[PDB]
Amino acid sequence: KTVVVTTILESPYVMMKKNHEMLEGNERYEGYCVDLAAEIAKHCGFKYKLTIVGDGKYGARDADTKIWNGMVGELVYGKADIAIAPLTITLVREEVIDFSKPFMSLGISIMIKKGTPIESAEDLSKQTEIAYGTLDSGSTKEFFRRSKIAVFDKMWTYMRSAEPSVFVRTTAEGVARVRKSKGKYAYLLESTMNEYIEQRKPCDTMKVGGNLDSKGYGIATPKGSSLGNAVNLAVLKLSEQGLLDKLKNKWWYDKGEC
Amino acid sequence: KTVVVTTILESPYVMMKKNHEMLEGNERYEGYCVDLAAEIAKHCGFKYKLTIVGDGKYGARDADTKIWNGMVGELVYGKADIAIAPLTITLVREEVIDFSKPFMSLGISIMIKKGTPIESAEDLSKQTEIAYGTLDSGSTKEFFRRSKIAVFDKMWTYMRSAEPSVFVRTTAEGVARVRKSKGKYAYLLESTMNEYIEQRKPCDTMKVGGNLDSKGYGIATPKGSSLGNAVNLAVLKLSEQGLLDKLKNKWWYDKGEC
Amino acid sequence: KTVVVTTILESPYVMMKKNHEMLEGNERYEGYCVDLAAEIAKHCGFKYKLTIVGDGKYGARDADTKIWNGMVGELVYGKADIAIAPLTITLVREEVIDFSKPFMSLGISIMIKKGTPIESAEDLSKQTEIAYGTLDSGSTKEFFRRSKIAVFDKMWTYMRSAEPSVFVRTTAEGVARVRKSKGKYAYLLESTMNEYIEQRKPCDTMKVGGNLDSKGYGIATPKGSSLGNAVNLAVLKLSEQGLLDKLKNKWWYDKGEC
Ligand SMILES: NS(=O)(=O)c1cc2c(cc1Cl)NCNS2(=O)=O
Ligand SMILES: NS(=O)(=O)c1cc2c(cc1Cl)NCNS2(=O)=O
Ligand SMILES: NS(=O)(=O)c1cc2c(cc1Cl)NCNS2(=O)=O
Ligand SMILES: N[C@@H](CCC(=O)O)C(=O)O
Ligand SMILES: N[C@@H](CCC(=O)O)C(=O)O
Ligand SMILES: N[C@@H](CCC(=O)O)C(=O)O
Ligand SMILES: [Zn+2]
Ligand SMILES: [Zn+2]
Ligand SMILES: [Zn+2]
Repeated sequence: KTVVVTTILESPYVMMKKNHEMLEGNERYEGYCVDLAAEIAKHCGFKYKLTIVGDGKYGARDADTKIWNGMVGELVYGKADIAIAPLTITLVREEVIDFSKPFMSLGISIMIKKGTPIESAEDLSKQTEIAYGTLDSGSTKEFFRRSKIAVFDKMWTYMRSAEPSVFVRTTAEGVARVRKSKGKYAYLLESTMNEYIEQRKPCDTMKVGGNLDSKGYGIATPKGSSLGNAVNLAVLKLSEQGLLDKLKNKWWYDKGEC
Repeated sequence: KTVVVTTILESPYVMMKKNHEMLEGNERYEGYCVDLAAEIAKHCGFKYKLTIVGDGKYGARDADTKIWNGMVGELVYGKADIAIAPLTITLVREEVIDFSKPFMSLGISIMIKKGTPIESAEDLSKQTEIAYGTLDSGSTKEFFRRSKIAVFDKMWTYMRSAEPSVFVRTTAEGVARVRKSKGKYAYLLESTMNEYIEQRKPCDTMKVGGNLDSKGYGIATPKGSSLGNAVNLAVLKLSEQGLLDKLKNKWWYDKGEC
Repeated sequence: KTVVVTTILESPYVMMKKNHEMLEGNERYEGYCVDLAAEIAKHCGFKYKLTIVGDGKYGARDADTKIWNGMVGELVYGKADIAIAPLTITLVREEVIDFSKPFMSLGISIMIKKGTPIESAEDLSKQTEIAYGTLDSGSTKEFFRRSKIAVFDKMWTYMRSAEPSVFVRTTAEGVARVRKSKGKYAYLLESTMNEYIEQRKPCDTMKVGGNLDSKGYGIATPKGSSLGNAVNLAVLKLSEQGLLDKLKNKWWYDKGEC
């Protein structure tokens, strides 16, 4: 049985090859998570098919219908065997799906346009001239919605009722907004994506401050799935052999344009 | 039924209180893991007894007999219900015990006496005047033993054969050897412990270079244990609520002496 | 009865003619082995149908299931009557299928990006900056796995545990890997394929050093198949009539682009 892999188009984890339409199957895609999937499958001894999640979301539970969307939804409702993506390990997700040990570490961070008068979250919360927001339907938004820490609680109170909305549908949208807002918009996003963008032309954004928190991306499988064990062991093995470090360098830094 | 907790005396995770002589049971101890254990037991709803692992080791497998020692052995042979300590999540351990999601990140790092002409692992490998080693029966030693990476491979070849031994029984002994070697001994140990010691009198050691790898500490339980599920969720909860960050600051930086 | 010929897409042995993807039967393909199959069929007096091996592999035996894949498997399990491809004559294969006398000689050799500081296998083995690998599921990989020769043994020890995998799925993937790795990847492959690629645009690769061994390609038929005798006699006749040399010139050197 070919394993169905749900993933998401997010640079540099999964990207369309410049010549996608003249290629087929897995060959259309490239990136950190494409390289990671290849190995995981090799070490676990399975065949797979990469598929981009339909709604383009990571995964959240609708408060009304209680239905899970995104990659999480694909696993919960039996559409996918495994998720290989920058999917954050969280308590609410861990209750409905299984995660491997983290294959990459990260934290919520601040992306600003270079020269923006902001050095930290506390700085953001103490002012109003500079707008700020997060990705919609992600772990970053939930972190702010749920936090009991004063600075973050305050930031959430502003963001949830700010208008027009400070939330974006895609990371790309968030970055575009920072770049076009002449320093009047700051974007809250995971450090890994912040670091990648920082190394790309036009080289006009920058990560400021330390991270607001600390967590990991995990490879996800449906609850109680037989894949979980092998996949978890493969991540540990690839970690120890230095593969993850190698892949980070290849897709983030070896490529640097700034 | 009272949960038997195995742990190890390692600053600032688990330390004897100054007035321990006049205290009983769990009260004799303090530190990050002592606080973590309390919250873990609170959220999982159990009573526990802290016990210091007899052989004072983290845990490795004897190549000849194939018996596990240290905290890993205690779990493997049914002498303990759970290990709450700076126990590194690794592939060989994960094959015999269960680990929670990481409660703390770290990497292998170099500790030197201030002023020592060393800036990196690569440096250490290119010279012979300055001896270097690691802790016996730990994940660090195993990291060098199993490493295919050129610089590390070379470092192991030198360590596994040097006389007198460059290996130490405890972290305290390793640190003491740095402090009294007049810069002729550098110690390879985890960045967490390195960073702690760097902030303590006589303030004569230093962490140099970056981390040689990236991994995590997990709470361990015997394979297939019922405790495992509840404990894992508890770690995720404590991470998200920010308690883990609070504990780190309390035990590492709030205390700073240098 | 129409003889079912199993073969594999490998330049310049068998190739899809430009714009023939939709066309019918044998006309679709061109190459050394297409010309060879024609002569063989003529001299043995049979009709045939060319088919491309389903899994795109040459043939190896799964250590776990003990099942043969690729063209070898097609013959072993009765899916095909004969294999006409750059199939290496080896001991493990000769035990389960029959081979004609060789129609072409070759050896394992090194392909590098022009300017790479490597002259020999020994060179490869004494350094770590430049990675190297081979095709998966082929006789080249098995040569290294089995060798008791010091240099090749040392190469296998590195290759079998390197991450990411140094092994490639197809010859084209290995070559693509050499061309894009800026001299950091050397590909081990059979000299005939290496010499072909050397004369093709972009003309940026090179064969270096001598061959590591010496062997031949044979036409393969199922054990005890009647076709065997006549096919073997046919190969010898083609060889003595100079037709194999003619075909070599036509598909390697008459074509040269560099
Ligand atoms: N920087 S990170 O790998 O170490 C990290 C990841 C997770 C935590 C805590 C930390 Cl410091 N909580 C448990 N789940 S998680 O997102 O993998
Ligand atoms: N720096 S760390 O917490 O994030 C980390 C820990 C582990 C990994 C990968 C990373 Cl980046 N592999 C899975 N097991 S582990 O030792 O907890
Ligand atoms: N270089 S050589 O051994 O491979 C070779 C030997 C014979 C041929 C053709 C070649 Cl290229 N004809 C078939 N019988 S043979 O004399 O062993
Ligand atoms: N990695 C996040 C998405 C990005 C973000 O929330 O900033 C998740 O799994 O939901
Ligand atoms: N944390 C390590 C011990 C310290 C070290 O190896 O440096 C372990 O779990 O084995
Ligand atoms: N000719 C080889 C395939 C190519 C290689 O292994 O290098 C074989 O028959 O297996
Ligand atoms: Zn609590
Ligand atoms: Zn035609
Ligand atoms: Zn691998």
